[PDB]
Amino acid sequence: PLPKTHELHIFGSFNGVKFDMVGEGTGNPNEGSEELKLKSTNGPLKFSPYILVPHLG
Amino acid sequence: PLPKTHELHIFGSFNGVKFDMVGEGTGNPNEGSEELKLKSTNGPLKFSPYILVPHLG
Amino acid sequence: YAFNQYLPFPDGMSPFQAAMQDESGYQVHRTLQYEDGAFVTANLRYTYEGSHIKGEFQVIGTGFPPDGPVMTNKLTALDWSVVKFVYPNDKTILSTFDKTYTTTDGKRYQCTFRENNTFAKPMAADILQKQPMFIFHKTELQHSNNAELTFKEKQTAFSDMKS
Amino acid sequence: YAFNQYLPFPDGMSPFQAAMQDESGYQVHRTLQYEDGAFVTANLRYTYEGSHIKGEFQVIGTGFPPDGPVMTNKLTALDWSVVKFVYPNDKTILSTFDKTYTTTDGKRYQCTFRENNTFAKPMAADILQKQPMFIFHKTELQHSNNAELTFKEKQTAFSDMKS
Repeated sequence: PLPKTHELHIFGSFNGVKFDMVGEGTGNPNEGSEELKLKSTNGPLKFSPYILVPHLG
Repeated sequence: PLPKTHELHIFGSFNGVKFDMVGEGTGNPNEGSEELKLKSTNGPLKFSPYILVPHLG
Repeated sequence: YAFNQYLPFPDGMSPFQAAMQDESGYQVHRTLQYEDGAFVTANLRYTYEGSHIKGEFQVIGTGFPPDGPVMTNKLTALDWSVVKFVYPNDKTILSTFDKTYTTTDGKRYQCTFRENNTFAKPMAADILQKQPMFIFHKTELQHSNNAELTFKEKQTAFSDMKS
Repeated sequence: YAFNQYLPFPDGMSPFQAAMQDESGYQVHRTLQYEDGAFVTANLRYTYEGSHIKGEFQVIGTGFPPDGPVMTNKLTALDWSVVKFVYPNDKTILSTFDKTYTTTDGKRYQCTFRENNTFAKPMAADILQKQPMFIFHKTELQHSNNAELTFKEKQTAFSDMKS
């Protein structure tokens, strides 16, 4: 089927320091619209969350 | 101490197809010289081994 | 963008949608070069449970100046963008754009983005016949803290425009 | 190159060597742009056991044309290179070079190579005083078959040259 829901595990490191987030979202595959909520599984990100935006959906 | 020997696990994908190699070598940390032997853990590489050379030591 | 299974094409399914529907799939590889010498690399991988997608995204960035807008939280928004797709072969999309953020001091922060989408099975002839394909990309981000985020996106594929 | 713990500097240990000696270590991140649009990204990680190093290297490439020099075994040698290091901050090396191979087509196959080495602890002040640092790099590959390789390297660090 076409998608209706999604979950994401996004992780890696910035400047040598690990990060890890999880969350879930939805979208309309007939309209190209999507939304997502994410939370760090550790502390706050040490870098701008905007740097992740192109890797979100 | 300075290094005398090393082992390598090098893996990943090229054009979406996984590869995996393991091996070991030696070097002289006073002269900047190194040697390595590697072997695929699957079959032969599907791409030119020269593409890995820059990531060997 | 990162879940292009939600993107339709102008006259039918996008190749991303077709590869989910037929259970063959694709993988995503990216390299992003920032103006201040930093770079980000990423690998996006998916699994599926029917209409539900599971993403595993590994994003690695290095060389960001400690006093620059990334490490000091000065990015304010991602500019709207137009992404260009061409298909160098039947299993590969090369995606490019110039990516810019606005910042708190009024300068833009620039990046050159490159992406390959690698498909297990060839894309359909009707996809391959229309190149380039362009995608208009709008995003929004809220976050009260650097701990939780709310993201929204709207994309529209187009190969033409008139006036 | 990929095990710079074997590289001395002209007047003493390289930062790579100092980082092994205290086991604080460093991580390597790379992006490599090929002339025919393909790119490679890599993450190299190490652990230390006495005089023995263990490397875990993840190398991902995409967009190599099926009829190009990488997928049709045209590469014949890596050209000797000079790598340039500068240190944007006390925990970061930015390494660059233009990387070329000879090929069976009588042409070279070109790549723009970028690397960050990110250190857990600051590099010593005496390292930081000598910039740029350059590294002459020679390699040899023996490969009767593509499953079994033998590699050799020699590197020499220099910040100066006279004549």
